[PDB]
Amino acid sequence: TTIVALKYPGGVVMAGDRRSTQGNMISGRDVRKVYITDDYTATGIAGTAAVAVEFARLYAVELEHYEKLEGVPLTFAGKINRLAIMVRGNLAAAMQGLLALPLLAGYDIHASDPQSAGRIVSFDAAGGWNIEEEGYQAVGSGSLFAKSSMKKLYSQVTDGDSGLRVAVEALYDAADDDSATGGPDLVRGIFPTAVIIDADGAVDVPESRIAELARAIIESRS
Amino acid sequence: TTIVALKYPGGVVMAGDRRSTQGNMISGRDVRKVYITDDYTATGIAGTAAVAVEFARLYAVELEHYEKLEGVPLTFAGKINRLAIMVRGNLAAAMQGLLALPLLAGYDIHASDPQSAGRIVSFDAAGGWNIEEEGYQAVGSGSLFAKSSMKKLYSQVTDGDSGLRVAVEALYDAADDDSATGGPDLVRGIFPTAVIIDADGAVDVPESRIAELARAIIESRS
Amino acid sequence: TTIVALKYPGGVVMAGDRRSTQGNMISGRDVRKVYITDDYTATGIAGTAAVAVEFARLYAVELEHYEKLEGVPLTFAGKINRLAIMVRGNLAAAMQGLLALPLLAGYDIHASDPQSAGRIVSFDAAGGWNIEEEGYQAVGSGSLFAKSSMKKLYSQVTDGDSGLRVAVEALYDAADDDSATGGPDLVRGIFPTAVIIDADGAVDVPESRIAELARAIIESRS
Amino acid sequence: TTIVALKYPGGVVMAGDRRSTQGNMISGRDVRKVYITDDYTATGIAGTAAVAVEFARLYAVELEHYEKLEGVPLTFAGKINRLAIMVRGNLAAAMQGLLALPLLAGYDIHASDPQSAGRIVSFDAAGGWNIEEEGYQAVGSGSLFAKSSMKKLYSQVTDGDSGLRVAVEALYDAADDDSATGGPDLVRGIFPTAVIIDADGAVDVPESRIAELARAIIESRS
Amino acid sequence: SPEQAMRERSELARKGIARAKSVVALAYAGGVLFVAENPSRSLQKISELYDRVGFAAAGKFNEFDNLRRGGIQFADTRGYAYDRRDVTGRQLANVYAQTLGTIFTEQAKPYEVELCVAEVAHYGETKRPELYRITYDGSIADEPHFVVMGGTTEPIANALKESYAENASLTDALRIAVAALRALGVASLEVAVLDANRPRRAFRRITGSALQALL
Amino acid sequence: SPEQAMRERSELARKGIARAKSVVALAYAGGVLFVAENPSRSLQKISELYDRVGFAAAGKFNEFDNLRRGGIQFADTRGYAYDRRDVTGRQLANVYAQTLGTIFTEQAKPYEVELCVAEVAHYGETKRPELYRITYDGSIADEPHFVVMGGTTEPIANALKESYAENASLTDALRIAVAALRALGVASLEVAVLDANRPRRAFRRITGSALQALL
Amino acid sequence: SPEQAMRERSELARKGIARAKSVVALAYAGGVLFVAENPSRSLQKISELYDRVGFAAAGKFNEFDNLRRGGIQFADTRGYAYDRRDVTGRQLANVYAQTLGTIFTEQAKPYEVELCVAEVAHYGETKRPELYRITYDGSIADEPHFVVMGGTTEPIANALKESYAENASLTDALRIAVAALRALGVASLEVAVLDANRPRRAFRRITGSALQALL
Amino acid sequence: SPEQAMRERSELARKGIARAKSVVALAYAGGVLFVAENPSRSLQKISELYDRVGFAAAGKFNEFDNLRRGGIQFADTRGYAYDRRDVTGRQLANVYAQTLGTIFTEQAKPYEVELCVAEVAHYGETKRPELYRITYDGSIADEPHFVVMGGTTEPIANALKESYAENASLTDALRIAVAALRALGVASLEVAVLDANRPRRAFRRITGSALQALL
Amino acid sequence: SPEQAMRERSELARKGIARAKSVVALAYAGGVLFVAENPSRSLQKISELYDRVGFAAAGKFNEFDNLRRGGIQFADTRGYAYDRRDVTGRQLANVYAQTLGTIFTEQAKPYEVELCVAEVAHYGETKRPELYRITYDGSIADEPHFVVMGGTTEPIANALKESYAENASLTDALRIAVAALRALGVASLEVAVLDANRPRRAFRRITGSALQALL
Repeated sequence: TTIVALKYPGGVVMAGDRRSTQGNMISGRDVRKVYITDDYTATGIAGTAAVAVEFARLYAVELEHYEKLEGVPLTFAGKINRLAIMVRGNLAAAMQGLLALPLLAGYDIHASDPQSAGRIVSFDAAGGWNIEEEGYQAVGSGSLFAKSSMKKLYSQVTDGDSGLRVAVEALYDAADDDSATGGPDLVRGIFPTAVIIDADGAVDVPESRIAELARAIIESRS
Repeated sequence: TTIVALKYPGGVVMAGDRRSTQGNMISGRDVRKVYITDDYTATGIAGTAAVAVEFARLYAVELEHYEKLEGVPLTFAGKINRLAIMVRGNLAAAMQGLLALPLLAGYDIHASDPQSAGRIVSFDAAGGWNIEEEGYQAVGSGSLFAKSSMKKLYSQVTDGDSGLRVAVEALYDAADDDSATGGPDLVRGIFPTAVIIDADGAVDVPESRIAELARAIIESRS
Repeated sequence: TTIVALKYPGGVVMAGDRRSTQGNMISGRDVRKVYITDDYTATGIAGTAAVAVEFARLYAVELEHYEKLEGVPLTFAGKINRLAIMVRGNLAAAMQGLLALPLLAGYDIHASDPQSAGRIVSFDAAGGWNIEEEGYQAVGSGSLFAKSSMKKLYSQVTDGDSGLRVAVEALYDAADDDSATGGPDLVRGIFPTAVIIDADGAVDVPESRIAELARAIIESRS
Repeated sequence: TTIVALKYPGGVVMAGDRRSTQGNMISGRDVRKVYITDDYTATGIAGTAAVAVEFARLYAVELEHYEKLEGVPLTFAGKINRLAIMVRGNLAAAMQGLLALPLLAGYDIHASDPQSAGRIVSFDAAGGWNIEEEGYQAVGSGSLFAKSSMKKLYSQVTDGDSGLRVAVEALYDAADDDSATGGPDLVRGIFPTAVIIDADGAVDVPESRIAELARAIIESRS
Repeated sequence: SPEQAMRERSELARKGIARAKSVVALAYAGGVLFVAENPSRSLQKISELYDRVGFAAAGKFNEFDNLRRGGIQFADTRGYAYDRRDVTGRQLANVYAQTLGTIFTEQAKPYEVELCVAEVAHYGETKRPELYRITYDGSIADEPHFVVMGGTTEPIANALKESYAENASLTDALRIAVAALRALGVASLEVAVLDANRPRRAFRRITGSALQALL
Repeated sequence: SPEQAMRERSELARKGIARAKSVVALAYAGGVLFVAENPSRSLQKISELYDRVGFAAAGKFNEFDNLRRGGIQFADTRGYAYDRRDVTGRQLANVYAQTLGTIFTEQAKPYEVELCVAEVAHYGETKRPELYRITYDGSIADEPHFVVMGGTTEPIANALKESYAENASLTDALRIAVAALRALGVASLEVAVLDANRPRRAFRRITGSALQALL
Repeated sequence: SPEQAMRERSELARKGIARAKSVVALAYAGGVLFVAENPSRSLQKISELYDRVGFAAAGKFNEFDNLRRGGIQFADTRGYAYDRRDVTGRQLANVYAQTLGTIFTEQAKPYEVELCVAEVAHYGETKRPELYRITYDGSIADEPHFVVMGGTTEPIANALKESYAENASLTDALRIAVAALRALGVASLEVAVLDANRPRRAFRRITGSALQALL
Repeated sequence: SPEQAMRERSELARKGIARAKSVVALAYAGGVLFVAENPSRSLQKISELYDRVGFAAAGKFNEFDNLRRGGIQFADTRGYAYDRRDVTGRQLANVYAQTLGTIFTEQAKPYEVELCVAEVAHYGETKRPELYRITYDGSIADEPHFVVMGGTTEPIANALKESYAENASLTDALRIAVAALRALGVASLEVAVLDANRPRRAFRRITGSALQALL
Repeated sequence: SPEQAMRERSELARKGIARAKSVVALAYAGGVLFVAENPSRSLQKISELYDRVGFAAAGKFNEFDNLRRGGIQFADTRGYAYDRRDVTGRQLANVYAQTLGTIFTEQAKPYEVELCVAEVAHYGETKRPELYRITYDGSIADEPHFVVMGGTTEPIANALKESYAENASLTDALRIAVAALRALGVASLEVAVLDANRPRRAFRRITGSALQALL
């Protein structure tokens, strides 16, 4: 499992792989680990797949419940606080093996400069949260390789397409160095999922663009 | 224990063996492990026989209870969620020794394309569920052998009878490689049980058809 | 983590570093560990970052809640007692790894002599508190090196500027002798945070002044 | 730590050192361990500093609370019983390291003879109390040396000044043979604290008298 | 005697509802349209219950606000328990009816409120919009065309009956609703729609320049 | 006086059922036939309780709906505890009687409902269908032929008594039921059958084209 | 009859509120201005609820003091749960309306209080200040310009309406408020402001020499 | 009628207050002086609440004794929780007001007690002593000069108002208080002082030979 | 009306007290003497509470027996918690006043009892014996010389006022008490003493041949 998130001028992009394993045995080849929680937020959870799905569903329900009750969506700080509280509440179960690491990407509509409204938030094992200012973050078993690839490739990010390509390349590197991360499958045609958030909202990237990017990267490294 | 399930154009089929053992001792030769929970759903449960029967009965009761109270049956996602909830709630007892792994086969009457309305859902130990898109799944001690046999034999599936034959052959391979799975007992005349679900509902396959298929497979392998 | 605090004639100053690590891995480079709790108090929490943020937020909320309810802020002894109670209640979590050590700097507006109205309070793991009368105190992993540096440098403290310079130099020594404390990053432009409290209240020191002081210390030790 | 108490004709005197450590490291140089619980009883508690301060505060609060409610102060036996109950309630926490033994000095106004109205009460770990009839007692890590010094020096006690000198000498001996007790620090000018109780009440000895006595003892032993 | 007390309680609730602003909910080609006379800008009588379920009320604000919160809490829990598509407007209407009946029978003062729960079809699906009206005592009725709430409802009901046309457009439906409600201006009006063309969430408010131009 | 209060409460309940639609449940060759006059398409006064046990009611909707839910909860729990074949209509009738008696005696307002619990034989088994009528005060009566509920039941009961015939076919039974209830079109009619020929679940609704053709 | 009890409770609450000092909350250019007739120096009828939310009340002191403490407890808990910028005056007004209605309906004696919740914009943000008035029965209203509480409010309201000027300075607004309240001295007046130009906390009391000089 | 019940309850409480001894609390140069008509030597109507806070009462002994105990319990807990200097007489007066309002509204019989809470400045500080008066219904008032409790307080208050002198000595203030209370000997008087000159605890009783000498 | 209920509850308690035997408790040189009219030998109206604290009562037996047991339970717990010498008769009298006031206010029937608590000095200590009289409603009074309870108390009170002599011996005090109580024999009397000369437990009964000889 590996989920990367990175800012580009005017928005944020967030991508995730598709493999889920039980030990060394591959059990799922098309798992979706990036979820669009609200119109301007996307969360991705690494670790146990069941806990990831549970947290995603519960967090989306919580945000929608607050919005329906009060007639106004939470500020980004409120969403961060709710996610951090949910992470803190699972610490006892995480000690029992039901561990889940979330990574949150968003677009702050109330920010002053719209070009710098993208926000990346990372949570640690104790429930604390940190708003990353380096422009990229990653979670999962292959997070270190992905982050070290983004450190070198982040100078090339200029727009949404470049950010998506850099995210796909980072996921490819993580899969290259880690066995629990699934790389682009050219045989079955299964590719990493991605979500792009900008001023118009959050949209799922169609699989065609990701497929072309992955094929270009693969031919580049051959 | 081994329960296989596979989709064919226009429906789904679920088959299960008959042997139940404690330790190395054979205690049951005619156990029925595949249940018809609702009109368009069938559930098999692997693990302890007592827990399997209890979960099957309780799941059928829950679905019928909701249908009677609200006057409308649950959608497929609702049934999946309820089964996953019971699987999650059994984790404490599963670690104690009463493990139960369910496999759900259904026919979605609300699906857009009738030729692809069959659905196979598998649940892991943590309660997470996954909708199989490769067309087949298996649970039990001999699940790996059955899946690896269906991987080779799934190209022959074109209709209901071919799918039933493939499922019976997969069960035969699972019994051939694993001592906890019972094969076709020609001396006692006990054969695996099967359920076929299509647009007309879920129906038990009569023992004569499965007996003929098993005899043909046995003579083929001789 | 390392947080230093020292009195100067007419006020108090509190400074803290920016590094956050989990083991040997550097995970945060711009963490803020010194918070302005009230108009005349500032607390720094060392240890787990999540618990640090939680205690800071909760302590500020409690003090402001009392002020709003009763129409008058707590006396300094009251604030000390509330922080000590908070520390004592965390003993169970501290034994489980979620330790948090607070250091409180304040300005006693009810004190007779304004030139000696600065107050420094240190807490131990058992919730006991002590009002330091040596004029300086430190908490964190590098607290010993910081205290031993301030012991030699405290003769040079004569005003706010000298106190700030001594605090920055103590943080530099602590980061020099300890790998978990981050020194002034001349590459990334990240410098320790500081808060100065005097009769006019508590103010955050601008980054420019701390950067100048850190650069001067660095060129002096070259 | 060490707290000594001894009776003299017409009253009682009770002294305590100032050092507090965390292992081999000295963390406090001016701790006050002897409190005036009420107009005729003083209490000094050895062990964990936090627990000592908490028990002293709580015991004073309870005594004043009873006096305010009932319109008459407790008898000496009642105060002893309340302190013993407080000690017994701490046994579960004492087994966890929050250990504290109190020593109580008092002047019984209801006693028939004013010349022998001084009272010394010592408590054990199980809450049992004993009224000392040999005229002196000590608690703390260095209590054995203090008691063995007072056993020899007690023949010189004839009034308040002689008792104070003997108490200071006993504390000096305890600090001499034990590293957890702080001796008179002539460099920083920090000396043991004392409380004298007689018919006129309980008063704190001014630091000048204790400093003079300590200097005289040091010059005598040089 | 219980009969006299119950009649007085019903009269109290009816008088409370009568001295209140009127609400109209009418089905049109795109879904359901709620039009209420609401001078206030912050206190709102029309809200979303769930993806395709909307809520309208007439009466004392605090009471139907409490009912709205309870219905939202029920709907979210039901959606999380089974699925989002298993929540229907019929279930919410039934829960509201039972709650209002219990409140009327047991509470010290009855709720002077009247509710309407509206449901539209899912995306890419055809189904006639459903409107349920719940009164103070818990009686539940299915209105196939339009619901009128609060105040003197007879003139507005007759005006709608004469002027209503099935499968009308949004502008035509708003004109009919405003004309019946007059028997108002852009301000002091609250207009909302359950739009069956939205992918997931059908509720949408029409306020400001869009309301001014459309009307 | 306590007796004055009880008589007033009984009169309140009697008037409550009096101003309500009528339901007729009658036994025919294939089992039991429930026919009610119900304009609403979503609110259902006839429902299943268990595999061979069906339920009908007349009165205030939310009250008998609550009774329906409670009876289903009891039946499913009892069946899971022992077996599906251990649940009978007699037990449900008795528990309804106790519940209704307690509500009538203790609750602030009595339930203005009348219930009918019907049971048919199991598959491949011959047994005369059983009908139980349960009133607002908890009185339970075993009716051998037919049960009439709600409204003015005297003319409907007389018409049924003059026109009833045992072992009548489904079409003749529906004709007799509609004729007795009129003293109606496809709409504003609710028709259901406990059909003893079904393998496990006997309850089946007859609505739409099938009802239009058969009637 | 229960309606008689309800009208008697309303009359008792109205009499209690009327025999009390008057409070005026009016919006001016820098925010919101609270002026109350308070002879005492220790008891306060004007207080801060949250960073940009202020509170005023008229009536029995201990009752609205209890409500003040409850509102502060609610606001701090809500701000800790989500964030400081998620607490608004609308939520506090709704909570106050709900609790006041519950007290009026269920408590032994109705609360003889009238509350006003005022909200100003955040720092570096433009927004018209909001004023909400909550009465003893729980009725909540939005006032765009000014709120008058307690005593005979008709002359004060008429004077304010005649003399009100939007975007007035603090001194002009205070002069208008004092003139309307008179129909007093430097003492026996409680003056406070929600000042929108403050960074975080907007509440600020104007007492002593500052009040003497400005008035 | 509820209003009739409230007026009867108030009349009962007022009658209970009237048929009682009189207590005077007056501020003098050294602090606050309490003088009460108490023939009993054991039952005391003047007591200490906290280090600088004193308590006086008039009425039924058990009731204000219970209030005294509750106030002491509150003050000690509040001082332990935060600090000794955080406890002020205003907090105790507010707690007494809320408690007495709750008792008056909810209890079967109202408390026939009239309370006064007095506070003096800390050591080495200058601050005018504060006096708060709490009545049976929970009303709270700030009295700047003196408080008179119990009996017919009009002549006593008039005599105190005419004879009051600010910054009077202890002997002069005691003489004035006894002379005003006459409209008594060393016995049948309870005299206590909150003395601002004391280091920590200000309350001190003046009884026996000292009282006879001063008197 | 609260006043109506209280006056028909006070006269009920007074009538219950009046039709009861009289008890006298008077102080003499050796301590306190209790003399009561009690024909029964097993049911006793005079008892010990604590080492130097005795108890006497007049009224309904079961009620003041319950009060006696409660007082003993309080005294033993208080003595164990702090010390035996911290228990005084004043605290027991205060507890009795609290309990009796609560019973009078809240219980369905007030206790028809009249209590007296007597305290003497400790061994080797001089102090005047204290007598406290507690009435049915919780009123508590301090008596310096003698207490008369139950029956028509005017003649006994006048006789004691005329004949009481301070520091009288046991014989003189017993004779005076019996003579005043008459206005009978060795039987039908209960006599007890709180003797200040006893080391720890002061209470001592005088019955049989000893009472024959002493009287």
